[PDB]
Amino acid sequence: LQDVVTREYTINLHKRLHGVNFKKRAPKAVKEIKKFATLHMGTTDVRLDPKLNIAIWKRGVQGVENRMRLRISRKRNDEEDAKEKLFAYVEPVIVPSTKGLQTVVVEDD
Amino acid sequence: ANLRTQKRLAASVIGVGKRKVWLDPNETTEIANANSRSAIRKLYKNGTIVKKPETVHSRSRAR
Amino acid sequence: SHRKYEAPRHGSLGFLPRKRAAKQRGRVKSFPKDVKSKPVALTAFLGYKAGMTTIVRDLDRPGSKMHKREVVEAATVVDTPPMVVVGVVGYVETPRGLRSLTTVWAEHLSEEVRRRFYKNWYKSKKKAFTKYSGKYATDAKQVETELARIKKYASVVRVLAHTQIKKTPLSQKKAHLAEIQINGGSVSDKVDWAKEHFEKEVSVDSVFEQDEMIDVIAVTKGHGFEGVTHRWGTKKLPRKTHRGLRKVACIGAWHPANVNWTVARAGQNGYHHRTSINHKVYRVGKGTDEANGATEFDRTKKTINPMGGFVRYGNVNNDFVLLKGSIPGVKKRVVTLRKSLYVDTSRRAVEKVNLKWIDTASRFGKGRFQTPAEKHAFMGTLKKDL
Amino acid sequence: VRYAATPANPAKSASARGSYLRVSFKNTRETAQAINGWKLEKAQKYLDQVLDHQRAIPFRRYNSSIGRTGQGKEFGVTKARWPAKSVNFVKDLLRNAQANAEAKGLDSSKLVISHIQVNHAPKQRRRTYRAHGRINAYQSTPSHIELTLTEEQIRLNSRQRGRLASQKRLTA
RNA sequence: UAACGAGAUUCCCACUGUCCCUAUCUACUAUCUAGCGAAACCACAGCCAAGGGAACGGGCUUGGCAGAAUCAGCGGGGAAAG
RNA sequence: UGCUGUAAAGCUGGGUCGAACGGCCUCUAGUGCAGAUCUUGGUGGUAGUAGCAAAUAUUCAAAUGAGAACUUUGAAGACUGA
RNA sequence: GCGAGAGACCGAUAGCGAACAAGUACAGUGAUGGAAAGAUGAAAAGAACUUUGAAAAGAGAGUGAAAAAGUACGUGAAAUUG
Ligand SMILES: [Mg+2]
Ligand SMILES: [Mg+2]
Ligand SMILES: [Mg+2]
Ligand SMILES: [Mg+2]
Ligand SMILES: [Mg+2]
Ligand SMILES: [Mg+2]
Ligand SMILES: [Mg+2]
Ligand SMILES: [Mg+2]
Ligand SMILES: [Mg+2]
Ligand SMILES: [Mg+2]
Ligand SMILES: [Mg+2]
Ligand SMILES: [Mg+2]
Ligand SMILES: [Mg+2]
Ligand SMILES: [Mg+2]
Ligand SMILES: [Mg+2]
Ligand SMILES: [Mg+2]
Ligand SMILES: [Mg+2]
Ligand SMILES: [Mg+2]
Ligand SMILES: [Mg+2]
Ligand SMILES: [Mg+2]
Ligand SMILES: [Mg+2]
Ligand SMILES: [Mg+2]
Ligand SMILES: [Mg+2]
Ligand SMILES: [Mg+2]
Ligand SMILES: [Mg+2]
Ligand SMILES: [Mg+2]
Ligand SMILES: [Mg+2]
Ligand SMILES: [Mg+2]
Ligand SMILES: [Mg+2]
Ligand SMILES: [Mg+2]
Ligand SMILES: [Mg+2]
Ligand SMILES: [Mg+2]
Ligand SMILES: [Mg+2]
Ligand SMILES: [Mg+2]
Ligand SMILES: [Mg+2]
Ligand SMILES: [Mg+2]
Ligand SMILES: [Mg+2]
Ligand SMILES: [Mg+2]
Ligand SMILES: [Mg+2]
Repeated sequence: LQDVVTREYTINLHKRLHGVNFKKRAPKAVKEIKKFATLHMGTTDVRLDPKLNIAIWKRGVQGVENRMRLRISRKRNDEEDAKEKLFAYVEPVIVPSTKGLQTVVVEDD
Repeated sequence: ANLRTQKRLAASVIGVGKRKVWLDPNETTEIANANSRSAIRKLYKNGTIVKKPETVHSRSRAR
Repeated sequence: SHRKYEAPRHGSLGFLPRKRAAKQRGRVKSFPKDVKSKPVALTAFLGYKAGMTTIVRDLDRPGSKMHKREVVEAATVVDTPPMVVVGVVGYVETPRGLRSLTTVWAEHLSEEVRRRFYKNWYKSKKKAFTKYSGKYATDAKQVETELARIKKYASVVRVLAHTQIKKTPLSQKKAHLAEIQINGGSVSDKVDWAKEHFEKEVSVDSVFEQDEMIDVIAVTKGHGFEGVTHRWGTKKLPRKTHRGLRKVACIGAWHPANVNWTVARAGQNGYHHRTSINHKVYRVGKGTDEANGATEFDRTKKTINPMGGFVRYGNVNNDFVLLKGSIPGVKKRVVTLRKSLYVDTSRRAVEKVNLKWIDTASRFGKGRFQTPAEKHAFMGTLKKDL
Repeated sequence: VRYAATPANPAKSASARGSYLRVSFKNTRETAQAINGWKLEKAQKYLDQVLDHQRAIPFRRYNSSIGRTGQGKEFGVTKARWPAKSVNFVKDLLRNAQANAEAKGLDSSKLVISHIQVNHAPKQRRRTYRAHGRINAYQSTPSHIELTLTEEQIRLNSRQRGRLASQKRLTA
């Protein structure tokens, strides 16, 4: 077990947004990504890089991409009182295509 | 912490709408002290306050 | 005043209350009446509704305009792996009804049936039936004493059997355990049969033959809260009716100054217990047969499964029962197959079914191929095939 | 000021008050009754879980036409809620009374909520506007809250005596 | 009586869920939660059947019966409210 | 807390309280309330209920602050569309 | 109107509408209409100080004959409520 870890994930935002109100698709992709980071990093404190918000909203309120390649970092919370010992930082990964990509551990170097 | 007056002053000093005024997010303390139009001019000249570029309406397809 | 015009009542008063079933496993309300002269045999079986298919069949019904002519018929596939016998119950005739006297269990119960007795299996010490398993210590005379009590006092003997749900594609790990009455022979014969079958598998081919008429016990599809228009099939009110039209306009006369139980009201629709009778067995398939879906006229080596699997079920890799028509329940439902309660000698009941062909095209769309080999032969090489 | 209930041993008790609190009286009565008689530390942990929706406040009297939940099964009810404004006001008073107990030298791990009650405070009036030019009341129902933390012959007849005496002589 | 008419009426073509006979889909409600929070109405109240009775009872008489606390709906009754 | 009277009522124990008040013989009257869709004031049940649903739509981060769905700034997504 | 003395008068829902910054606040285009609202304590002696809290406040303490008098102030009924 290492508490500080960075991994790259593909999130299938298409199935998570299925049937969703068209004026809530980009707002809900924010919530789905936060819930995605809690699933993998185990932390309810999830922070989204503003570059990720720009990528989500790039095509308007319902133009969310089917798949996004995300980099999620678990980092130590130094605040006091944090009420959450760790936190997850989510930021986008620019790739040519978001298909065929598996989960990869990123060794920060 | 409340730069509402400075943005209104900057629009009048620069001569653009408030939609075109950029207040440096990293200079909140310096802008908050800019209580006068004279101080707004200095920050505009220093680049602390920037006039944002006009949004392009190209006539190429119309042409 | 009377109705201006007559009309039949909407819906049946014999299926009230239209409430949810108390359990999802349909329960056999009545078993076939016991005849001593018959051999000792089971009267029911548990299976899982896989999906529906289509067959082609030559009709044998003299005097019909379809006689000796091919008919296309809907059929239901019930995935039925063998059930395991784990117990036996004795019932006593009393002036207040049948009363269970004793339940004798097998020494070893598999984990899938011991999960039946738990709400939180993963948090448990899994202590169920451990002391009972100790009751078999080196002489097992307690078990023999209870079995002798059943032989001495019971008039109705039922076996306890559970499904092997691990052989199905379902993610549920709890087996379904049910009492299946034993008919035929004396009570002693039934008890001996039950004891000798402890921890043994019993297949469908030992309970149901082809061309049999069987009954289906299941809980139907749930629809939740429903209005009167679809719950009871009442007439929609005119388009210009204030406050809405999917209603019953008059829910009662002034007197009785109460709403009657016979008036259609909004409420929960579906998820009801139903007993559906006279379903003909077109096929008792075998899980080991690699040509499950093949017939004597369609020699394509072919399982019963459609292309891409049964939608929202999976593949039927077990023994199965192919029933004519539709049965109550949804896909993955546990289904109770019961033997008929009477002797039907009509031509529909005694006709011998010989299948011509079974549809195995995809149910996930307008499938137009029966086999991947047929698909490749029709289309030739694709880019992904190189 | 006079509390509704005086502690049996005032040296082992601490009290807190909140008056004219603009919190729902009906919600506050239910949350106060939910921790009446509890250990102070147990009630504080419990109120945190209510704010997090891991556990609920059972609504027992003021519960007409409110929702049902599975988090009420813990208390044998179906109607329970999570009144956050009431929980925060009550947590503030438990915190205050615990500070009062610490200044007295009492032990927090031994403290018990021996008394808690909610009274009506005077209403705060507003106005709501109705169809056909009408005015109606839009009042608040505020609360008074108070709580206390407490540290943890036979005379016989002549013939009754006569029967009793003669029975002794039988037993030697 | 040509023309005109958000005037009244009959027939015909076109058209269609008006209908046979209904089904499905979307948004907002309703629903559940946090916060906020009215009003109408209120003798006391609130299960039925028959009787008699101001001649159509929730209460009386005689029977049927009758088991905490409740949620969403509903429009038979309260000879419901205004 | 009790006692007395058929009764209207009178007297009394305990608690609370803080400046006046009673018995008897008479006089006098703006002299006794359950009702008047009574008057004025106050308070309930309803009820944590109806509801807070028109005007396309918000989101990420930082700052401030005890506390930020709602403040400020930045980034974006939108709209009014002369 | 001015100046006095009185009463088997009323005692803050009474007595003038008004015991009080009352013909005031407030309404109405206007003529006009027109309230509610007295009482800590002998004396502010109107609670210094410590502590918890962002604060309001609370808990100790203090003043007082009394805080069962803390300006949301004499007494403090009923409805209604914990
Ligand atoms: Mg949908
Ligand atoms: Mg529906
Ligand atoms: Mg209409
Ligand atoms: Mg109808
Ligand atoms: Mg299909
Ligand atoms: Mg209640
Ligand atoms: Mg409701
Ligand atoms: Mg409800
Ligand atoms: Mg004419
Ligand atoms: Mg015309
Ligand atoms: Mg005209
Ligand atoms: Mg409703
Ligand atoms: Mg009569
Ligand atoms: Mg009746
Ligand atoms: Mg009545
Ligand atoms: Mg009776
Ligand atoms: Mg009605
Ligand atoms: Mg209705
Ligand atoms: Mg006294
Ligand atoms: Mg006295
Ligand atoms: Mg005095
Ligand atoms: Mg006198
Ligand atoms: Mg009078
Ligand atoms: Mg009165
Ligand atoms: Mg009144
Ligand atoms: Mg009220
Ligand atoms: Mg509501
Ligand atoms: Mg509305
Ligand atoms: Mg902004
Ligand atoms: Mg536009
Ligand atoms: Mg005078
Ligand atoms: Mg007056
Ligand atoms: Mg007056
Ligand atoms: Mg007073
Ligand atoms: Mg402090
Ligand atoms: Mg006193
Ligand atoms: Mg006093
Ligand atoms: Mg007082
Ligand atoms: Mg009282």
